[PDB]
Amino acid sequence: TLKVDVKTPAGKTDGSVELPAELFDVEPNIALMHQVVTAQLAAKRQGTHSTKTRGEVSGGGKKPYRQKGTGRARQGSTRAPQFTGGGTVHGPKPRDYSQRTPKKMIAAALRGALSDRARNDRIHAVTELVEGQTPSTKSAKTFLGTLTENKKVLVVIGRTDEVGAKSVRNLPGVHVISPDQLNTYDVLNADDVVFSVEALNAYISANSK
Amino acid sequence: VIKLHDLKPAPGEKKAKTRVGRGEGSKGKTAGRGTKGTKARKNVPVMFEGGQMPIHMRLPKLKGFKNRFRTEYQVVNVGDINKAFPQGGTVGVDELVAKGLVRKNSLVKVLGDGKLTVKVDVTANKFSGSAREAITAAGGSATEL
Amino acid sequence: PKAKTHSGASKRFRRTGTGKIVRQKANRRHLLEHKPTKRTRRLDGRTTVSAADNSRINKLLNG
Amino acid sequence: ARVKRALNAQKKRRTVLKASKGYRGQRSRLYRKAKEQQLHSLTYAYRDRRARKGEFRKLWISRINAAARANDITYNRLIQGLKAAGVEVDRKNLAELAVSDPAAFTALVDVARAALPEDVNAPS
RNA sequence: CGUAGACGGUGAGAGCCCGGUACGUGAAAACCCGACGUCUGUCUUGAUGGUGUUCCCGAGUAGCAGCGGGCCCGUGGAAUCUGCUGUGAAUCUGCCGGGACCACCCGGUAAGCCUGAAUACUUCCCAGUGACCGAUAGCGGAUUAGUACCGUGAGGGAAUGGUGAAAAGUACCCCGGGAGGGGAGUGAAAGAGUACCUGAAACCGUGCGCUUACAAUCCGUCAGAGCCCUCGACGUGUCGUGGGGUGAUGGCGUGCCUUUUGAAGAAUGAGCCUGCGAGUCAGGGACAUGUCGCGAGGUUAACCCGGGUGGGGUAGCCGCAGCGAAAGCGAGUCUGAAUAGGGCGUAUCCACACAAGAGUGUGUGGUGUAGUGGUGUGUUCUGGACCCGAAGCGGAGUGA
RNA sequence: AAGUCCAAGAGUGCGGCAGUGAGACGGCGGGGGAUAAGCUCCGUGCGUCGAGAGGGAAACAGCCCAGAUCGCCGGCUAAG
RNA sequence: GGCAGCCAACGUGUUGGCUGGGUAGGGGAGCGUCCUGCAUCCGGUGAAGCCGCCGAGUGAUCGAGUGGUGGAGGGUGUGG
Ligand SMILES: [Mg+2]
Ligand SMILES: [Mg+2]
Ligand SMILES: [Mg+2]
Ligand SMILES: [Mg+2]
Ligand SMILES: [Mg+2]
Ligand SMILES: [Mg+2]
Ligand SMILES: [Mg+2]
Ligand SMILES: [Mg+2]
Ligand SMILES: [Mg+2]
Ligand SMILES: [Mg+2]
Ligand SMILES: [Mg+2]
Ligand SMILES: [Mg+2]
Ligand SMILES: [Mg+2]
Ligand SMILES: [Mg+2]
Ligand SMILES: [Mg+2]
Ligand SMILES: [Mg+2]
Ligand SMILES: [Mg+2]
Ligand SMILES: [Mg+2]
Ligand SMILES: [Mg+2]
Ligand SMILES: [Mg+2]
Ligand SMILES: [Mg+2]
Ligand SMILES: [Mg+2]
Ligand SMILES: [Mg+2]
Ligand SMILES: [Mg+2]
Ligand SMILES: [Mg+2]
Ligand SMILES: [Mg+2]
Ligand SMILES: [Mg+2]
Ligand SMILES: [Mg+2]
Ligand SMILES: [Mg+2]
Ligand SMILES: [Mg+2]
Ligand SMILES: [Mg+2]
Ligand SMILES: [Mg+2]
Ligand SMILES: [Mg+2]
Ligand SMILES: [Mg+2]
Ligand SMILES: [Mg+2]
Ligand SMILES: [Mg+2]
Ligand SMILES: [Mg+2]
Ligand SMILES: [Mg+2]
Ligand SMILES: [Mg+2]
Ligand SMILES: [Mg+2]
Ligand SMILES: [Mg+2]
Ligand SMILES: [Mg+2]
Ligand SMILES: [Mg+2]
Ligand SMILES: [Mg+2]
Ligand SMILES: [Mg+2]
Ligand SMILES: [Mg+2]
Ligand SMILES: [Mg+2]
Ligand SMILES: [Mg+2]
Ligand SMILES: [Mg+2]
Ligand SMILES: [Mg+2]
Ligand SMILES: [Mg+2]
Ligand SMILES: [Mg+2]
Ligand SMILES: [Mg+2]
Ligand SMILES: [Mg+2]
Ligand SMILES: [Mg+2]
Ligand SMILES: [Mg+2]
Ligand SMILES: [Mg+2]
Ligand SMILES: [Mg+2]
Ligand SMILES: [Mg+2]
Ligand SMILES: [Mg+2]
Ligand SMILES: [Mg+2]
Ligand SMILES: [Mg+2]
Ligand SMILES: [Mg+2]
Ligand SMILES: [Mg+2]
Ligand SMILES: [Mg+2]
Ligand SMILES: [Mg+2]
Ligand SMILES: [Mg+2]
Ligand SMILES: [Mg+2]
Ligand SMILES: [Mg+2]
Ligand SMILES: [Mg+2]
Ligand SMILES: [Mg+2]
Ligand SMILES: [Mg+2]
Ligand SMILES: [Mg+2]
Ligand SMILES: [Mg+2]
Ligand SMILES: [Mg+2]
Ligand SMILES: [Mg+2]
Ligand SMILES: [Mg+2]
Ligand SMILES: [Mg+2]
Ligand SMILES: [Mg+2]
Ligand SMILES: [Mg+2]
Repeated sequence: TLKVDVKTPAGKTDGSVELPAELFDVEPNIALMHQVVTAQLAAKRQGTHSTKTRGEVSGGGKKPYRQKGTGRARQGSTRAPQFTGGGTVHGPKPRDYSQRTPKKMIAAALRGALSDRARNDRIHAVTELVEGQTPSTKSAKTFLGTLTENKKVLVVIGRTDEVGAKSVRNLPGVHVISPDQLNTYDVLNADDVVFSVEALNAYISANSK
Repeated sequence: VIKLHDLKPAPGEKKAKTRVGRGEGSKGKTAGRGTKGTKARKNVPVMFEGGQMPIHMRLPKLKGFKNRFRTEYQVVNVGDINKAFPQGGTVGVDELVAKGLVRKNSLVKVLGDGKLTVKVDVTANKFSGSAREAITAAGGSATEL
Repeated sequence: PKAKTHSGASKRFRRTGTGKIVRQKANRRHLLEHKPTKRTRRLDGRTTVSAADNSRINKLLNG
Repeated sequence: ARVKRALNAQKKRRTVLKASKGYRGQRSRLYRKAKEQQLHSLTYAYRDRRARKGEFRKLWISRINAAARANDITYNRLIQGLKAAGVEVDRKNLAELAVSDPAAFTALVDVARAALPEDVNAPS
């Protein structure tokens, strides 16, 4: 039920945005969103790790020597695991690491993280990052500094607004994401989440029905 | 303000894997297999009994046939109509699917298990005699499709 | 790959409404003349499988 | 994620080899033979830690018996009389008395003999 | 400074030192694309729906049979498709199919031919990425690598990276035939000297401390004299809550592992060190148990839109009613002639009655019924499936 | 009917995970053998070893005593 | 005198009582290695590795205690 003031790059405010409590006042669920972020990073894991088993390494077809009478260990090929240059036994092969959590688990984790930010006044709405027609990291940085003192911020902007995302892209602690792409991992990174009026309205309207 | 390092699995969620054959402190030199035999290196199939006639071979096959032309019905008991419809009214198959009493595309037969008290107009593929008596003795009417 | 049901056991075993697995008694397919009818009728219908065999039959049935 | 198992492997090696100093032969040089010796060493240390309390009691009894027989009394009668008299000094300090100052041992033998039956072979 | 805080290099962690990055700009020629014309072709000596018959509608084909192949279908009652052999029709009130077959109905129009897209792959080229390896690893191949080498031949098939920031790579002198060193210099360092980062262990010496040549030793452990070193105190050498080294001597004492009723065993294995070498992974698999979300519901699969891990996707799947071989009936149902017993089913509990104490039943009320989807663990199924090991079997080749 | 009952860590039922299915000697009851075997085959709310350390039997898995949580330079005992 | 497992009492961390040999095997809780998300800290005034000294823990082991060597990366917390 929070009422976040919308703030303009001039240092002023225009109005306020109502945050529905079914969407920004949810009790957080540490275990649930632990599972959600762990599944997220599992999907990010490029599992491109591979070895060669006993039969994939080069050579090894021959039996190295006679099986009896030589006074030596019985050896079936030179590519056996115990050999130098031999095959790896239970070694890595490529894996897909994504796991498919239910939709409402993901949605609830989103709402819980955003509620966690809202309870502590870490959600901001702004008309836009910088006055348009041209990117400017200097002025957008100054405005964002007035807006917050913390290190990491999410900057949730609509996809069409390129001048804004360009002017905030090169700040070291700033992460830019689209409202329809919002996930629990990026909002838990951020100390503050800085919406735009359009992006806040868009996220509200995508969950208003 | 919960951050990514404040996240933790629920107590009792994650159990440690049992790494076996990693010393005599836990499970070593046999990895819980005991000494030699068939079972010391491979397995035994579940349908093996030692060469005596297995359980699935000394017993008769169940009598009968399957009747591929079976007409199966998804069944509602009359007592659920009370809960689903506090006032009664017209109740077809598809406004009975919305209440989650049957599956979406199937043949529906109504059975008379509970007790029906409201004025209802039931339409269904088939009815029970007890169900029909309950429908009409409570003041409603029932028609097949 | 998806598990395979053991076909020879499915045509021999069946589950009831609660979930107990039933059976068919043996020694009733031929050589019937010398068997009294009391033995013949104590040998028909279903009977629940033993608790000792319930573990393997379950694995054969579910595959 | 391949591990090179040498950081962890060397730790117990250094422990056992440092414990095996002074061992004659290759039981102080090779980790395997030193480990085999450490097994016996710690079992022997347990065994002898348990039996040291019996070895020292043996030594105290021997010293007490010699001192008592110098005082013209048997060991067994001496401790029987000390039990009868209620003087309840253990064999350790009774051996320190036998060695360090024999006059107190003589007096204590006097007490033990004074507190002893007029017939030690009497049917009672 | 930032539309550039990607990544490298530079004498050690560089957005502002270099190459670059963000962002823009550039092609004479060749090639790949479209687009507009010549060009090419066709249609218009011509259109349209009617009214009534004869001809035509893919022939050594269909069908039929024998022997096979393949279909979920292993010859079965065996259709559909199909090869070899034999026999061998009709042109539409025909012919084929609808799991032997027949009748009726329905669907279609074989024995003529072309056909894009959605689908499979990567020798090669470009650009990237990795909770991938990091020199016994990763390709066999970071270096002469399919090389050296082994084989007549098919073929088999290695080992070898690191000076320093920069060669500044030791001028000159001395011993030595040289090799090697010692001074001197270079260098931050030469405990960096082209035998070169770090430089472990096995193994090999040299110096010092204690001990050991009348002694039967799984080589230790417990007690222990003497000597040596060290830390305190008082003092000036002897104790002390001491600590180390070595040990004359005394008690006790039969290696480790495998496998066995039982091994110190004269059963197996192991010369030593260092590096390596064995329960792993896939799957809406199955069963059980934790944990989480939603809950009489739970969840999507392919797929579509997102430079992402996000959002849509109801097809299906599991729960929701059972009994029966089945037709079927349904809180019942099957058997049976049976309101006559039994089987299975009606979550579970509570009470009040009505009947028998042959194990309690029946009925009226009440309470109301729990699943599913992620994910951890154990076991399991299909896969080389914890790792190693035959003699041998098959295919194609190489050799007198 | 009691006992044990801050324990036997006891029964029974359901389930998850097993290993085992080569036993040895000694006491008592027996078959085979020659009323031989450190033989072989059975019975035993018999024991110990297996899977048991410590004390005794000179040494000596299976005999006697006694069941090792650790420490002590305390005491009392068991078989002997 | 120290530890631990089961249970009980007040009560909410203590105390008490019983118990703590063990192979196949079952269960529980942990040590050390490496790679990583997030958070912090250390490091050419010298990281890692190695060699020691002096210590520590019930065990695997530890030493953000110290020296020698060394020359560029490491520690810790909480998850994967
Ligand atoms: Mg091969
Ligand atoms: Mg040999
Ligand atoms: Mg082979
Ligand atoms: Mg390799
Ligand atoms: Mg999705
Ligand atoms: Mg796993
Ligand atoms: Mg073991
Ligand atoms: Mg072992
Ligand atoms: Mg097991
Ligand atoms: Mg074995
Ligand atoms: Mg065996
Ligand atoms: Mg076995
Ligand atoms: Mg199978
Ligand atoms: Mg047979
Ligand atoms: Mg089947
Ligand atoms: Mg019959
Ligand atoms: Mg009959
Ligand atoms: Mg010594
Ligand atoms: Mg950089
Ligand atoms: Mg035709
Ligand atoms: Mg066929
Ligand atoms: Mg056929
Ligand atoms: Mg074609
Ligand atoms: Mg290599
Ligand atoms: Mg190296
Ligand atoms: Mg190689
Ligand atoms: Mg040649
Ligand atoms: Mg100099
Ligand atoms: Mg140096
Ligand atoms: Mg060298
Ligand atoms: Mg070097
Ligand atoms: Mg001498
Ligand atoms: Mg002797
Ligand atoms: Mg000795
Ligand atoms: Mg001896
Ligand atoms: Mg053998
Ligand atoms: Mg053996
Ligand atoms: Mg034998
Ligand atoms: Mg041997
Ligand atoms: Mg020998
Ligand atoms: Mg053998
Ligand atoms: Mg040997
Ligand atoms: Mg190797
Ligand atoms: Mg799996
Ligand atoms: Mg059925
Ligand atoms: Mg009948
Ligand atoms: Mg009945
Ligand atoms: Mg649940
Ligand atoms: Mg599970
Ligand atoms: Mg061959
Ligand atoms: Mg030839
Ligand atoms: Mg009792
Ligand atoms: Mg007990
Ligand atoms: Mg028990
Ligand atoms: Mg057997
Ligand atoms: Mg047997
Ligand atoms: Mg026996
Ligand atoms: Mg015998
Ligand atoms: Mg006898
Ligand atoms: Mg006999
Ligand atoms: Mg015998
Ligand atoms: Mg016996
Ligand atoms: Mg055994
Ligand atoms: Mg013993
Ligand atoms: Mg025993
Ligand atoms: Mg006795
Ligand atoms: Mg006494
Ligand atoms: Mg006695
Ligand atoms: Mg206690
Ligand atoms: Mg124990
Ligand atoms: Mg005990
Ligand atoms: Mg064990
Ligand atoms: Mg470490
Ligand atoms: Mg970490
Ligand atoms: Mg720093
Ligand atoms: Mg320096
Ligand atoms: Mg490292
Ligand atoms: Mg230094
Ligand atoms: Mg250091
Ligand atoms: Mg972990």
